[PDB]
Amino acid sequence: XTHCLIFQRDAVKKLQFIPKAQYPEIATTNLAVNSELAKLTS
Amino acid sequence: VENPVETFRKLIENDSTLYMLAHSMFDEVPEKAPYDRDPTTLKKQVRNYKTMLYLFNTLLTEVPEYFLRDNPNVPSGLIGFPFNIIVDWPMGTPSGRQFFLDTRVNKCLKDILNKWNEFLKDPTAQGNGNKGGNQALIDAGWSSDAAVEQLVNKANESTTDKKKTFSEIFQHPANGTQENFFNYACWDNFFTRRFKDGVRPVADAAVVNACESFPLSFDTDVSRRNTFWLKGTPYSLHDMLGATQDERVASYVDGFVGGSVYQAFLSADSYHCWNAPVTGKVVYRSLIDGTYFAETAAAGFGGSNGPDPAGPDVSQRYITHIAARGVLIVDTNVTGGAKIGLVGFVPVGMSEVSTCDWFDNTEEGKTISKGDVIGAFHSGG
Ligand SMILES: *NCCCCNC(=N)N
Repeated sequence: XTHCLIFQRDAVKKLQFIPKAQYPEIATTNLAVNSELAKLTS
Repeated sequence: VENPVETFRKLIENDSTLYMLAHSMFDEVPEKAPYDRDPTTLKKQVRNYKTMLYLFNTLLTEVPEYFLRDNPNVPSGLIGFPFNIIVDWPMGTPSGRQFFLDTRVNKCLKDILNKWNEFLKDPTAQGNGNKGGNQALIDAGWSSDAAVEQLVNKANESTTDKKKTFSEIFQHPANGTQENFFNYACWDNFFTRRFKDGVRPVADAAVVNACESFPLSFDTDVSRRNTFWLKGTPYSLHDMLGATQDERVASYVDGFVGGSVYQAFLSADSYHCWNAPVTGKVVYRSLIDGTYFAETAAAGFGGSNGPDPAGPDVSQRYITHIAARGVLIVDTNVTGGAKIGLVGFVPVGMSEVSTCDWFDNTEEGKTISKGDVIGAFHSGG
């Protein structure tokens, strides 16, 4: 296996995580490594 | 150079309290079905520590068995985990929990599982010919249609660009076919296999997924230190990042107060390497010794979500604070970086997949690029 990614408070304000990651109960499969996890919004 | 299983035997027998726990953690497993059998249901449950040591010694020269070939319908959560299968129910007892929290026990377990890792990366399978490591995988069922399809299907489930065959997905040695199990020379090379070029393209986004993994938790506004033992397991940065034992990481703990923690699970049939989630300069890297088979009370017998048939699956947030793990902290406020401050990556072992292997490109002072392979889990301690 398991792992964590950790982000700073001011960075999280600037980022948009994909729903499958921010709301894990909705996920039904693996996320692909190297695929998008969060994008900058500002 | 003593047999690490023999060192473990002596630890148990030469300490009165561990001797007591090593009996009680088995006595506390109910005799009644389903617990007369291990969680796979394929074998009788082990009921004493001497049979346990005997089996552990035997496993030092075995690769995990793909038992789903001849038994496709039994519980499959412990595929790849022969040690985990033996101690799963003991893990769930009060005495078992105390036993697997003991630091001397976990040093002995580390040495046992690292000795196992030596065999799993040995292409001779401890002296059985130059193709021994490969043949052991075929003998263990890993080239069966069932295993290969499970690996192919698991890799395809995360992408729309699906491939028909294993060789279109994962790198393996030359002239690899299913019949020769892709000419993988040992378990370790199959376990840490890489994706073929372009099968996992690096997205444009500022953060990409570090692991081929199943989302588990996303917590916001986390604390410096928290009561990670209470129901729900609030994350405790101070404990998770090892500020307990390394004052050097304390400033990063403080810098993550109020930040967010995202956690995801890597299945046995998933890609097990680590890729860089961001571009930046490594400012801190550590390895942290800890537990292997420690799970929550809630995951044990009589627990509100126990006994876990595949501990520590339902204790994943808990073990981030005590299991064998590693820490990587990347500074993205650098040229070519996304300018989102410090990003932490905490791979956390589970059971006998607890070897945290940082690649040399992650040394402190170096710059990693988003999507680079930076390490891997291995079977081992
Ligand atoms: N993260 C590696 C897979 C761990 C599977 N669960 C378990 N061994 N209980």
